[PDB]
Formats: sequence, structure tokens, C-alpha cells
Amino acid sequence: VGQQYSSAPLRTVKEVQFGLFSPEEVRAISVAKIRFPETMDETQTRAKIGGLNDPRLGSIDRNLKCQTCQEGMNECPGHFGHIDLAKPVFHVGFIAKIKKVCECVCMHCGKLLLDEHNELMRQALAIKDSKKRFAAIWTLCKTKMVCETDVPSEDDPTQLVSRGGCGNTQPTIRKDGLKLVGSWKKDEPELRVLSTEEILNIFKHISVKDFTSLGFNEVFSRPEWMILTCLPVPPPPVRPSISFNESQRGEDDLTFKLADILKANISLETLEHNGAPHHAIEEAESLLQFHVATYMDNDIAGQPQALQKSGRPVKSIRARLKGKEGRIRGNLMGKRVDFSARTVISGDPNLELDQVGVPKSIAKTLTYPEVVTPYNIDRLTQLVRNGPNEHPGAKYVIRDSGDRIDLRYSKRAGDIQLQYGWKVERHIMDNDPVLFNRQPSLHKMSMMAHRVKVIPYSTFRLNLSVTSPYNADFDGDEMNLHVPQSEETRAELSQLCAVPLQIVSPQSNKPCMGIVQDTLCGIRKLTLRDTFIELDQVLNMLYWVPDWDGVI
Amino acid sequence: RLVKALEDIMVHYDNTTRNSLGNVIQFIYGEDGMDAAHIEKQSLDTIGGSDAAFEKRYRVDLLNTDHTLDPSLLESGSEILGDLKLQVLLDEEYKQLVKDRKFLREVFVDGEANWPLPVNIRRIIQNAQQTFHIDHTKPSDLTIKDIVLGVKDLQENLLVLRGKNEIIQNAQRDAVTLFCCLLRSRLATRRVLQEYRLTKQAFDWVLSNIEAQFLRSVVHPGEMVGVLAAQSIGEPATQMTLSKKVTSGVPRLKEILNVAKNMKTPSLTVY
Amino acid sequence: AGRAALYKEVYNVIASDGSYVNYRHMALLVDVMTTQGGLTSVTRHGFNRSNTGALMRCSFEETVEILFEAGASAELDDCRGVSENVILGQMAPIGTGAFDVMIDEESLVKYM
Amino acid sequence: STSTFQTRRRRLKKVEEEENAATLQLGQEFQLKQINHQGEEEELIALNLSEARLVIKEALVERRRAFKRSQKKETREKELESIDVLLEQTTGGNNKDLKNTMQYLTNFSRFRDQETVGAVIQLLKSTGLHPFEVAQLGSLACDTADEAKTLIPSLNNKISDDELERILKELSNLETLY
Amino acid sequence: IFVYQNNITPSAMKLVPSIPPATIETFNEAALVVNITHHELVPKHIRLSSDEKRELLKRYRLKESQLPRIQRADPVALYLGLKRGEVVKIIRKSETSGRYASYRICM
Amino acid sequence: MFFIKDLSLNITLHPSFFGPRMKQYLKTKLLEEVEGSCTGKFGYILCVLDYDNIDIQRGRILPTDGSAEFNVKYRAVVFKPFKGEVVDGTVVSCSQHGFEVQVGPMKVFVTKHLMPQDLTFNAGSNPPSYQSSEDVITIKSRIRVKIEGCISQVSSIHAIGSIKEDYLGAI
Amino acid sequence: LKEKAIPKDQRATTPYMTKYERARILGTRALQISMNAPVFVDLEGETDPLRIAMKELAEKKIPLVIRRYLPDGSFEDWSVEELIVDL
Amino acid sequence: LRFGEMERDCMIAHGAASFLKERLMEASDAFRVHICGICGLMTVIAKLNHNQFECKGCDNKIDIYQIHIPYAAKLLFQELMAMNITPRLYTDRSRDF
RNA sequence: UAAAGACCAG
DNA sequence: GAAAGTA
DNA sequence: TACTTACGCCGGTCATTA
Ligand SMILES: [Mg+2]
Ligand SMILES: [Zn+2]
Ligand SMILES: [Zn+2]
Ligand SMILES: [Zn+2]
Repeated sequence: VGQQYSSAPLRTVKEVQFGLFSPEEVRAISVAKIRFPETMDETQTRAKIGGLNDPRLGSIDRNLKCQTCQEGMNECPGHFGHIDLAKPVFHVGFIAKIKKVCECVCMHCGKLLLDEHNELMRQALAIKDSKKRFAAIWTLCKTKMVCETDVPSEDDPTQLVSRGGCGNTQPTIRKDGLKLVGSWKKDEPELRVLSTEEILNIFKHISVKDFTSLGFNEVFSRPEWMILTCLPVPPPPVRPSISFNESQRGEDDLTFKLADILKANISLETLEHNGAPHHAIEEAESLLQFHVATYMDNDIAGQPQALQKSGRPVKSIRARLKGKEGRIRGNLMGKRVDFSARTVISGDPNLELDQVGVPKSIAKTLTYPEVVTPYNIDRLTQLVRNGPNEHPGAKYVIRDSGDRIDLRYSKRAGDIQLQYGWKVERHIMDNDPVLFNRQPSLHKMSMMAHRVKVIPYSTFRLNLSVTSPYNADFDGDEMNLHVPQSEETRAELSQLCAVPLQIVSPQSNKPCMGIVQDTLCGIRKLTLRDTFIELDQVLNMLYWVPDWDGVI
Repeated sequence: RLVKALEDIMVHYDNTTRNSLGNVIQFIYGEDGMDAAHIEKQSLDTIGGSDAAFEKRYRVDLLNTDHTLDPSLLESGSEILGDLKLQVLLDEEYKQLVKDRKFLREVFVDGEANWPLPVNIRRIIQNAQQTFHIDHTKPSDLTIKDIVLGVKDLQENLLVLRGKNEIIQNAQRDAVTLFCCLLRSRLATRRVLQEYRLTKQAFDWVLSNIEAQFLRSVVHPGEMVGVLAAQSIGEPATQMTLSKKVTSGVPRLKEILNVAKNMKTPSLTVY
Repeated sequence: AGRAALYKEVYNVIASDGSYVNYRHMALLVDVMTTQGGLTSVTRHGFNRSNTGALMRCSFEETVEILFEAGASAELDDCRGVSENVILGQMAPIGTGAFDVMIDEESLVKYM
Repeated sequence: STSTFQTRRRRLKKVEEEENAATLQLGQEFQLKQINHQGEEEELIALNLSEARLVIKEALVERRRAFKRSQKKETREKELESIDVLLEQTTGGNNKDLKNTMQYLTNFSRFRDQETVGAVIQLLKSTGLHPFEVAQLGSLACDTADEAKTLIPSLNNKISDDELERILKELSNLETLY
Repeated sequence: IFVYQNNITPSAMKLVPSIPPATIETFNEAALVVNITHHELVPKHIRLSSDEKRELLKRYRLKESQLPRIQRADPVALYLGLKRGEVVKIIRKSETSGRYASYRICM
Repeated sequence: MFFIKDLSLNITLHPSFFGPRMKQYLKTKLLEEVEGSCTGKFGYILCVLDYDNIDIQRGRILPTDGSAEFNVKYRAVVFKPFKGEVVDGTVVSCSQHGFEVQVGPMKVFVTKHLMPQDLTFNAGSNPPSYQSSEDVITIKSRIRVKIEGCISQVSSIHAIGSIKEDYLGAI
Repeated sequence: LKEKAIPKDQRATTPYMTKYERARILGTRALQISMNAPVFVDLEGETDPLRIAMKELAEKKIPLVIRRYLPDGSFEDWSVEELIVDL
Repeated sequence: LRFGEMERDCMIAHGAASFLKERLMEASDAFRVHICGICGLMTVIAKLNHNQFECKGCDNKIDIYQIHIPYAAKLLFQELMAMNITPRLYTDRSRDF
């Protein structure tokens, strides 16, 4: 994992502290500027321009380069870069909150609309629960639409007390696509679009004690931060390309949408530095907000799916995490794994309850890393000589010096003098405990540990009474097997989830495996008063019982 | 959903059943602290029958010629008849058994007497018997104290919780209430002698197991009962090959788990 | 009384079917739907909208808004949840992990 | 690295490390209030040379002792000899640091007797000055109160010139000869 | 305790949290025609002295948030006139163990 | 200056060393890893004290591999230098740029320009020297310096010092 | 804090070793013997670490301690020795 | 093959803690990133070789750790960052309890 | 190598 | 397409 | 009072593509 030693102390994660990125941090953390929307070709020459993807960020090419760091492809995680947007833009995700936060603070001055002076407010301001509190404070302030100058104190309602003041009626705000529009009113309304710059600023003035009251955080996430200024550029590892040989493209979906954001950006800025036909610059600003909004969420209410020339909608980052098949649920709550095998199953009335016949073909593939101990040097050496193609054998030797000898090529396979502390990846052998399972897996019992029994033919062979638990027939069902890779993992399998252990189930305080089909229908007959057995047979019937005290 | 909803629930090292916040969902797992796989459907005799039959069974009157332990059953037969001090304990017993009978009829209003409880006491005795080759012919050698005091003493060992404070201790007595009614139900002086001719040895044995067995039945701190229950409910919902007319089955459970308002069938029964 | 019915009810859906479930499973369910105060549902609306940590919650129904609403109100996930550790790739505090294992140096000499 | 007895919760804003100067503003990991191995306030432990010559020596010895319980089953120029031996029998040998420190320490110690070195301590200790000073005063040969107050600025308004002048006198006496 | 017949004015019910410490409750006659606590399904609750409670929390190493909660407007919660913080001890018959201890704190 | 600081290390032991005399192997590892170490946070670690009672505590068995992780609590004698600390040591090197004085495990450097002017460099002498109307400074000469600043470098600490103020210089 | 280490007596958990504690001790112990750790029993024939592990546990010669956490963070320590191994 | 959600729930049911971590890590993802002890970020410019670590921006080179998390998560994190969200990862706890 | 789709297994 | 929670 | 929003059960082969 990660490979190559690191003097760094290794600990586990104990807390995940969520928060929002302050623009000043992004700049700090960044390792590349990122000005050019192109990807590479130092004038068609294949490399990477100091412009987009790797102006010192991650890498490509199994080319150790990477701003000293080196290490190469696997090992170097990503290195972020930045991109100084030309104008403040919302963050699709927080449009809802920005809206509601404004409705809570008066513009122009930037202060709550209900001090401790107001009663009902006090109640809310007491509510310990960042989220439920902001929830309330809003219901009260949305309604208030004037930044009162003086409120009748908690005494006589005739004399009015002083607080902050600036009458400025507060515009009922509303949503239009990605814009917040408000309609003031004094004496018909006065409609005007609240600008980002404008709202960003009000926020920058919201009192530290006022964030907080409105579920925020002085260190980790102040409202003003829901407005992107400097944009973090994820490194190659996040949006890898695809290199079909030499003379061929391969840029990821995300790499295109950044180029778009970068393009749409250069556009704007160059306009505010030139013939700035004002109310035409804003035409170009809405664009920037469209991409920076789209690059994140691209399944918004005001439809315009932002399609890639080819009709395809362009995978928004959000898209990447949305459940099932998506990052969280598809890559973490569950994932494809190594040391696994699957194949058609078939019953076998000659395997003990807790075994599982495993096709040799499969046993010669799945391995187990046993460590060279004096307790087994001999055996292991035998398996190694034995090679990777005979059965009772092995297919990899790993010396302390992290490097694996491939027994099917290493010019010294027939050789090799093991070494205590070395590791031999050997074949699955009879009795290795393994996890056997049939899907859908809705039982602890749909996954049980079994003893391996390597056998001929290509099917997983399993004892009938263990049928029900998995709920399998032999009309073509397949079943998968997982081989534990560590000494304690097997112990966990054998000691906790072995089939024998799972016989009487909590599911309903009774056994979940009994006798079935042949044996059942047949055990009845064998029993009937009528049924008598004569010596010649009785003698065999007795011998079959593996325990029999040998006492006719 | 059932799963994702209970993932994080497990029995902690204190027997409490909490989620990933330490919020208590059940003070003692399943209201008894017992592991499901260690429970069988036994029958609490005491519950049913006529008050008449109940008496003919558990009552022992050393002060009445016709209602004493015949000296055949016991070895200290004749010398116990009329013992006022023994008939004090022997009463205490019967007055408890009756208490129970009331309490059970309280709990299981129905009268239903077959409920799953740890330690199958019947088998434990069955073994006791043809393990010692007990003949329903000879007289036991149990003191009336032996029986009464042993059973009374055993219960002191059926530990589910182990706090050395009053709150916990009460909790303990609670969690064991029903098991005990079962225990006293089957280890009543009359029975232990007239029914199963247990001998002092056998008895000392039965008692010993009931204990061990019990202790083994308590749930293990670790048991992810969350998922277990999720799957235990969830699984049989998959096997649902779907006044009588009332929402039911899958569509109904979907109703319930959703705590939906308007339900297809919203009846109500008035007695 | 609610909890009493909620169970009677769940119990009857599994009863009609003619199957059996040890009381404890239905109970643990019913009690969960109940502790908080009322009738939290096994729904993106009920249970998954509690104090349990972001990462947990985000692994069902509303994945991304949950993660956004998280960095915005700067929550802190302490990781006592299975899901937290699964996502982090660490041994969760489950069965084999509900406790720790120490080498007692003293007893390591008593033996020899 | 080696974690030290103080856990200041570094929440993001990691920036404020002041100037380290004899304004007695030393690292955070060197304040007056320290926290003991068993979790108890303990005042900073500052050593003047020689006193630290003994400390090291003592332990270096006591160590050589236990080093053999397990093997069961005077004169400046002369000590740089006797010590260089103890080292090569209880040290990693590559500890050029400890070797150098031991020579420096031996060659510049102002008190060679655990008795004299205790007097010095008792003496100074009655001042109430900060450990840093009480150490400097102990390891820096100063005549006028000025020479002292000048090389140990931290002092200046803490003790009168006469007072500090007395102490400086008492020190020149205890000042073990050689 | 003020028992009204059909209803009071939002004007009137708005002068209750006005005489602290003393507190005021308000029941509608219809709501009392039947005592719900006499119901087949309603388990006997019990208020706990702020001592009985502080103990409970000690003997289970709980904070208040870790306790099952009962709603302030909860029928029985009203019956006993609970208060935000007051803990109730519910005792119900169990088909698993006969008797079961259960605590609920107030909202 | 020189202090006695209560520190703490963390050693991960392989299962192989789960011997009868393990504590002894740990203590020895500690010593290898601390004595002679150097940080900016603690300065120069010189000598681990009170050997016989180095607290070992119970180790945690790491889950995937079988190693045990120990949090060894010790107490040692350290040497962290500071600005304004007046310290005297012996000269070691000496060039046309100034001389390097050795104080303890450390080395303080004096810039020709942080010495009085009267004191000039002398190349034609051996060993190379710096002379003054009355003083003469070279390799062997003891000097009392005033540390102007430090610079923590990997496994060490350096500083620059002057002897231009009063009461500093040769002794 | 270690104001959290519940003193030996006053311990209130279970006298018996849970299934996981044992599954986990046998595994850990195997994992260490499997790593050439020193064994504390006569491996009378034995050559498989889990086997050896089980034997150690049997003669209560496993130098390990189970640290049991209570939902509040406080914890009780138990020796593989003290622990009753009914299971 | 896929050790999916439901298979995961089963190991959880069994209480097979380690075996679960084995499937998810050793037998699939598992990567080793370097964290900064101050900001819980994956910024550390570690060059395991010249032993240099650094974290300009937090300016470090000292308080630094390494961790073993599933690469899929290293991704999840760098992605929550691209969306301007900070999933700071910390080696010790504070909140207590 | 990566998508989106159709068909199909239990 | 159905059902449940905000402007 | 009507409008807005999340979601959906758990391996294999072939065809086509801005
Ligand atoms: Mg089938
Ligand atoms: Zn790099
Ligand atoms: Zn204003
Ligand atoms: Zn950093």
C-alpha cells in the first residue's frame, strides 16, 4: 500500500472536521498558477504547458517528474493548483443558503434583523443546534423587512431603545436561475438583481457573533466563503486522461469543463481591461457563473444541461458521488476486490457440512501469503520447488526487501533458499478457511466460512443441508468465494462465521439448516416399522458412519 | 433502509444497547440481555390450569396428614411431618408460586403459556435423570431445605448485569423475573420429589447446569444487533409470496416503516 | 402506547405471512423509531436526518447535499460509526473491534 | 519527533510563534509553568553548566551500573579522561553531541563539587529570578553588577545592584578552584 | 389547572407564562372524559426527583442527550405535568423478561 | 539555559521482540532514537536521564501487522539556544569572514563585522588569527559570545553571534 | 485523562471472555507466533500458529490484555488469564 | 468480484471487524497519503527519500503523519475539495466523549 | 483503457 | 408516479 | 394553498460512437 518507506509517523483518522475553503487558503495550498486553458503541446510538442494540468501539479507518462516530489504515478497523490476567477460567483450548492442568509441580515450595514431585544428571537438564539437554530432565526427574520433603528425595550413599549440602525427597507429576495433578485418598496416596487460582489460584501461585514448565531463558524466556515473567489484545480489523479499510444488525445470530462471555466474567465477579465461596454460585460459574467456552477452540479432546476458537443451532459463532480455506482456507495461502502472467485455450484452428498469443494483450476490461482517460519520452512520450500503449475504448490516468493520473485519466470525458481521472515504466496490448500457466499446476501448466513477441499471438475461443490441458508439450487446458480489473506482474518472466519457455528440462528431462535431432499424423503422410509435390513447390508451401512465404534 | 437505519447499533460492554452516539435504544438488549440463538420455547406451567390442579401440584402441607410429602418420596418423610419451622419455608414457597401465577396472568393476559426463554430446563432434568439412573421407586435424600434453599440460592447467580449499586441491581432483578418464574415453576419441592425423583446428587447437578447454561445465554458485548435485527426483519419480507380486507404484507410494511399518514385500511376495533 | 401499537403492527405483517421473528429484532426496530420522541421513519426524512455523523448519513439517500450542508455548518464527524471507518479503511468498533489488545510486559516474564 | 507534556489544540490558524529572546520569551515549550510526567505543574528546570555536568555524569553512571546488573545471566585534564571512558561504556558512541557537551561542560564548569554546586543553587534560588537567569548567573563569571545585568538583560530591574553584587561576590568564593 | 369547556381566546391563553415560579396548565373537558392512563397500552410512568435522575445518569454514564425522550405535549407527559428536564421512568410488562425498566427525559 | 525537559517517544516493536526482556529492548531503542537527536522544538537531546525508571506503559497491538506500539515516557537533559543568550565557548575554525566558536554540542559564528573593527584578520599567521591592539584570537582562544540569531538545520542548530557589545570578547 | 481507567476492583463488566475477544485473541496471537514471536508453551508436535495460539490460550499463557471500552470512553482491562474461557 | 453493500452488512452482522477491513483495504484500494497535522489536508509535499516533508501554505516540515485509507476515499476527498469543501482529517480527538 | 445501450443468468 | 416537505 | 424534490434489488456477452 502506497509502497516505499516513510519516516512519517502513522496514525489513524479520529475526526473529520468539515469546513469551507477560504480563498486565501487555496492560494497557499496551490502548487501551480494555471492561466492557459490549453493542456499541453509546447507548440504542438507533446509535454504539458505551464498552463493547465501540470504547471507543476501531478503527472502523466510514468515520468517521475512532478516538482521534485517525484515518486511517480503511484505514490504521488494529487497536487492542487488554483485559478483566480475574475469576479465573485456563487456556488450552486449554497445558493439556497446565501439567499436565506441575506433574508436574515440587512444589506448595506450587515447585521441581524432581530437582536436579543426581540423576544421570540431570544428563544431561537438559545436553541443549541447550529442547524435547527439557523432554521428558526430565519423563519423570524425572513419576515422582518426593515433594519430597525430602535426597538421598544423589555420595559415600557412607549420609549424606544437604541440598537444598530439604518431603516433601509429590506428587499424581498427571490431566485431566478443562478441569480438572486430583490424587490424593495417605498413611498410600485423597485426590481434589481443583487450582485455577487454586493452580497459577498454584506457577508464580509456580518458580525462574528452573528455568523455563529446563524449556524456558522469563525474558523472553519464563514458565510462569505459560500462565494467562490479563487478556484481550486484538482490534479490529474482526479481527472486522468487516456493516452492511446503517442500521437493521440485523451482528456477527461472534468479537464474540459475547467478549460471552459478558464476560457470564460479569460474572456471576462480581458473585457474589464478593455472596451468595457458595461452591461455587456455582465453578459460574460453570467457565463462564468454558468460553468463554475455546472462543473460542480450539473442537474439544476433551470434545465440548460450544459451538454458537451456530442450531446453528452458532462459528468458534474456531484454526479460522481451520487449513490449506487457512485463513489460513496459504489467505491467505498462496497468495492470489487482481489482474491475472489466465482463459478457454478452443485450439491455433493459426500462433503462434510462445513466444507466446500473447490475446483483445482481455482485453487491454483487463489493464494495465501504464509510467512517462512521454522514451523514450515520445509513444507513451503517444497511448494516453491513444486512450482506454480503442479497443484500443492505456490506462485510467488517475497523477501524482506519488498520485491516479489515470480516463480514462473525468475530464472531461479528451481533454486531459492527461503529465509525466515520471507513470504511465500502459496496455493489455497485443503482446509484453508474461506468465505463462501450466494447473492442476494440478506443473511449473516448468506456468507459463511467453509473448509477448503480441492477437487476436480469446475464447480463449487457444497453440502446440501447448507443449501437453504444461502438459498441456492443447482439449476445454474453461481456462488462467490473470498480467501482471507491474513492469519487473524482466517481466525475471524473460523472462530466466528464457520458454518457449524451458524447452525442455530438468532433470526428466530431455531436452527436454519436441516435435512432435505433425498436424505429426507429417504430417512422416513428407512424408519417405517416394515423396513428391515439384513446383515450383508447392515454391515455396510455401519461402516459408512465414519465414527462407528465398530460394534455390530 | 432497515439496515442503513440500524447499522451502528450494538450491545456495549455495559449491556446497554446504544447507537453511534451513545444514545440508549434499549437499556438491556431485548429487554433481557439474552442472545437469541440461545433460547427455546418452554412452557410456564403455573399460568394455566385450575386453581384446584395448581394446588394438587405445588402445595406441600407438612401439618396435614393427607397433604404432606409421603415418606416414600422423601427420606426424611416421617420425621418432617408436622415440623412448624419447615412449614414456614415450605409456605413461603407456595405463596411465591401463587404470586407468580398472578403476575404471569398479568403479563400474558391471553393465558398463552409457551414462551421462548434461555436454558431449556426440561432437558437439563431429563439428562439429570438417566445420567444418574434415578428409579422412581426409592426415596430422595433431599432436605426440604436442600430443595427450597438451593433454588432460592441459584437465582442469586443468574447474572445479566453486574453493577454494584442499587439502580443496576434493580435492573438485574427485572431482567430475570420471567426466567425465574420458570425456574421456581420447575424446582418446586413437590415436583422435584414427587415428579422427577431427583436425588441430592442429581439436584445439585441440575442446579449447576441451569446456572452455567444461563450465563452462556447472555448476549456478548460486541453483537451488532442493529444489522442483525434489520436483516432478521428484512429477510422474511423477501419471502412474502403476495373482516379480512386490510392492507397487509409488503405493501403494509412499506406503509409502517414510512409512517405514512393516509393508509389504505384505517380501521379500529371497539370492545 | 404508540410503540406498543407500532410493534403489534409490524409483528402482524410478519405474522400473517406465517413466519416468525424473535421479538427482539422487531423491538429494536420499533424502539429506534421511537426514542427520539415521536415517530421517526426508516426514511431519508426521518432516521438519516439526525446527529449521526456526516459521512455516515451521506452513505444513504442525500449524499451530496449532506456533505455540503456539512462543510457549511462545519460539522465534526468523530467516527464512532461503522460507515465512517469503512470509508476510511480502518477497523470499525464492531465485534472484534469493540475493544483493544495490550501486551502486558509484566506477565510477559511471569512466563519463562 | 518526541511529544512533550503540553497539548495545545492547533485549530487551523497555526501562526503566532513570537520572537525567541532573553525578554525571557523562550519557546512555548519552555515556559515557567511546565507540566510534570505525572501531570502536575512543575517549574521550568534550567541548569547552569557544571550542574549539568553533574546531572549528565550521575545518570551516565547510574546507567553503567544497571547495565551490569543485567550482565549477570577530580582534576580537569584528568576527568576529560575518566569521562571519555564512562561515555564509551554507556553511550551510542556516535553521540558526538554528548561527547562534546561533556568536554565543554568539563572544561568550563565553575563548580566541581556536588556540595559547592548545591550552595550555589541554594544561594541563587532565594532571588525569585526566572530559571533562565538563575542559570546564567551561575554559569557566567560576572564581576560588576553591570557585567551581569548587561549579559543578562532580563535582570536590570529585578534586583538592586548592591544585592546582585553581593551574590556575585558569594559566587566568586564558592567558585571551586582547580 | 384550568379546565375549559370548548376553548379559550388566543388572547387569554397568552397570559400563562406570566406568573413564575408558579405554573399553569389547561385541559379541555373532552380530553378528560376518559383517563388515557387507564389504557391497555399505557405503561405506568413516574417522575424522578432531581436526585433520582442525577443518579440514573451516573449509573449509566449518560448525558441528557443519550436518554430516550418524551414530548412535552405528550398525553401522559401532561397528565403528570412534566417539565423540560424532568425524567420519567416507564415500567412495562415484557414477553421476554416480565418487567422492563425504561427512562424518558423531557423535551 | 541547558534544561531538563519531560518528553515522550513512541516506538513500534516487531512481534519478534516479544521476549522476556522486552522492556530492556525498548529502553535501548529509545536511547538510540533520542540521545543525539535534534529538533527546533526541543533543541539538542543529549542525555536520557533516570534510566532505571523509563516508563514503558502497556503497548497497543496494532491491528493489521502484529507489532505493538509503545508510548515511552522519559525525561532528559537538553540544550536549546536563543537570541540574546550570552554564552562562551572555544574557537574552532577561523577565516577572513570571522571565527566559529563552539558552545556545547552547537557552534556559533562570529562575523568580522560583528567584532570591533580594531580587531583585524591575519592571514599570514598560523594558525590563522584575528588580532587587536591588545587581543589575539585563534583556534584555541576562549571567547564569550552574544547570540544574535539561530537557524535550526536538520540535525543541529547554528547561530550567529557578536562580540562587539560590552563585556564580550576574549576571556 | 486516564481518570478514565476504571481501577481493578470496581470493574463491572463480564467475568467471562466474549466470543470476539477470544476470536480476536487467537487471531492476534497466531499472527504473532506466525511472525516468529516467542511462544510460551511446549509446541508438543504443533506447527500451525492458530493451533499454537489455541494451546497458549488453553494454559492461559498468553501475555495479552483486553482493554474494554464503555460508551463513555472509560475502560476496564482484563488479562487473557483472568478471563473465564467458557465459550 | 464485488464485495458490495450487502456483503458488507453481513460481515458487520458477524462482527468480523478485521476481515471486513481486509476486503476493503488489503484486497482492493488502500493507499498511503501524508496528512498535515494542522490543516487536515492531503497537502504534504512528501518526498520519501530526501526525507523532506513540508506543507508550504501551512508552512510545516514538522507536524506531519501518514495514513492508510482506501484510494477511492483519497479521491472522494480531493473531490470534495475541488468543490470547495474541506474534509480535514485529524489524528487525535478534541471534542472528547 | 472509458462511457452509454441492448440482450440475458440466478 | 407517489408521496412527502418548503416559497 | 400550491409548488418543489429524492428515488428506485443484488454477473455475463454483444454493438456503436460525437
Ligand atoms: Mg437456483
Ligand atoms: Zn507530486
Ligand atoms: Zn442595515
Ligand atoms: Zn497544511
